[PDB]
Amino acid sequence: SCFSFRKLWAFTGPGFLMSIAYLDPGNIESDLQSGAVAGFKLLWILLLATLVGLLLQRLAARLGVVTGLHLAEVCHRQYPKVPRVILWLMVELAIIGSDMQEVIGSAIAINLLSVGRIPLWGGVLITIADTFVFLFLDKYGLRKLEAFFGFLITIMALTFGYEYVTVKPSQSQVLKGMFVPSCSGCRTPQIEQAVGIVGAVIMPHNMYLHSALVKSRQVNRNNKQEVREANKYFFIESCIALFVSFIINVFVVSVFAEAFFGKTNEQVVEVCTNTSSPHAGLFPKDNSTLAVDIYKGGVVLGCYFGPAALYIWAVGILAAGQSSTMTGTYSGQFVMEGFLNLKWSRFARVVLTRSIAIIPTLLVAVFQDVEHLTGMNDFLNVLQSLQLPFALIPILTFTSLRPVMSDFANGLGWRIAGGILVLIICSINMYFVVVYVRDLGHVALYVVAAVVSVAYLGFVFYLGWQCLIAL
Amino acid sequence: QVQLVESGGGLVQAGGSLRLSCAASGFPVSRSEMYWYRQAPGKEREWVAAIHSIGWNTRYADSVKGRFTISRDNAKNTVYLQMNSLKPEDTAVYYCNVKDAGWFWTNYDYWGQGTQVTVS
Repeated sequence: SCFSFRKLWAFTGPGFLMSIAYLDPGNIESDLQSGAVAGFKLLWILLLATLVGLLLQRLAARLGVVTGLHLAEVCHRQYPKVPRVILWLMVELAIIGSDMQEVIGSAIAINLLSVGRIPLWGGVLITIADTFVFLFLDKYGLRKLEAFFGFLITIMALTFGYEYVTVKPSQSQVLKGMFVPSCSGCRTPQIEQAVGIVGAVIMPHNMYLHSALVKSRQVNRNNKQEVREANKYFFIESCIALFVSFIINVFVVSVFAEAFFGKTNEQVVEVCTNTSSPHAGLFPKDNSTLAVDIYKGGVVLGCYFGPAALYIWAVGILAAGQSSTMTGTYSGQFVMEGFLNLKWSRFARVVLTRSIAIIPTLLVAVFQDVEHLTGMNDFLNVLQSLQLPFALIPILTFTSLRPVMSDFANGLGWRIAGGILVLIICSINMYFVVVYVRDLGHVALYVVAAVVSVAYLGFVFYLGWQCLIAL
Repeated sequence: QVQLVESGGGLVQAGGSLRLSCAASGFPVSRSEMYWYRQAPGKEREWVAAIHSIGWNTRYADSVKGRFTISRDNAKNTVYLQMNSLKPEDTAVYYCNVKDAGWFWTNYDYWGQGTQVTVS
């Protein structure tokens, strides 16, 4: 049988969780930036990031189904103890990083929805109910959650689809932007945003989810007829799930690039006064450009297209916040299960991630204002960017060795493509790390920064060397 | 369909200041890169500066940095140069050019009508 909807339906379910794992509030903010910084021109990189991410997903599905152990478990059996644990903490930092920008995303959504009545720190404390929810599920132990993901995608698409219809962007521009890569006259900050988007799309821990989710399904490893079909249908399920997420992502970028591109602060202030929305003093009266964030972007969108659009945007962010949390605990539970072989319930994982995440976030909210609160999102975005490759070297390093993947190793073209990719990502990171070091130019603060940079480069180079032997 | 008209030509003494404008219509100039040129008498056309606007970045040529400033008003669909401390070597025919990639592998160049600027 070439293809059958019956086999698809019987082998679905990993795509549902994978889809929502690709729309964390970090990604929405990442797609938000291109809407007012680069417009439609920087849209093709989104497709390239998704396409590479999908190609990485198929490797996660291959590794997950070829051997019963997921990628975290097989990581425990390959690297030495010191590289294992240091990698273990490195990937963990992504989950705390992922949960950190989520609570900023959720808190901002509360503040916009509450017309400023509920304060910022109120939003930060309002996500503790998410932890309370996770405890309640653990007591009940439903353990299915597939309807939650399906509904969560449904509200996401409906909310952002309403945004796309209301904005009504020109289909010519988005088609010309997506299918024709063009990006000229850019400096280091522009490519810095470019690497930010590709890092934000390919989240490092999504490989662990797919490996574990594929492992859940039962399949005869020894017999070669079951694994090939299971691999094919899981790959096609990833393609559908990734296509839906990318369609939603292109919805947001096209929405924010149509009307919020090249608009000075005077014009948006003028329309805000005409609409008489109370949130009008945020934009200063000057000739300078417009800067967009979750708080500001929702405000101007509400000014331009009524409070209805703002509230729908706030709801959409909240759905993203819930999605990032659910994939956050799922990622954290599986990695700790595999790497150091520790069994912890989901309630333990969310409590650890949330309690660590809200400690700085509530403090900066009390001390600094909301503009700096979204300013911290820059720090998380770049930190996630330097640690983006840690999802690349491990996946092919492990899905390249003959003993571990049996005779289902990747073809020659896949190996050379990965080798080019890791070299490209290594060169980009070493290019950026020296620039970030030069930014400070201190005497001893540069020393500790240099020591950290030396350690991270040594880890990255060792993984790269391991990949080269593997390939 | 592409149209560009330059306004702000004339005679100015060395060390003066003046503001030049390219006004264009028929396309969304806000979304497209904007380049600027000057053709000195007896010399070839040369890259002066351009507002690519992918991040509202402004790039200047070597003999231009620190002396000329650029701005744009997409509301008026127009671009402005403010030139200060004009030196006698600045004498040239000034032209406004739009580089529409065409979403293909070849670009198309459209020039304005050309304004003459004189420096003593």
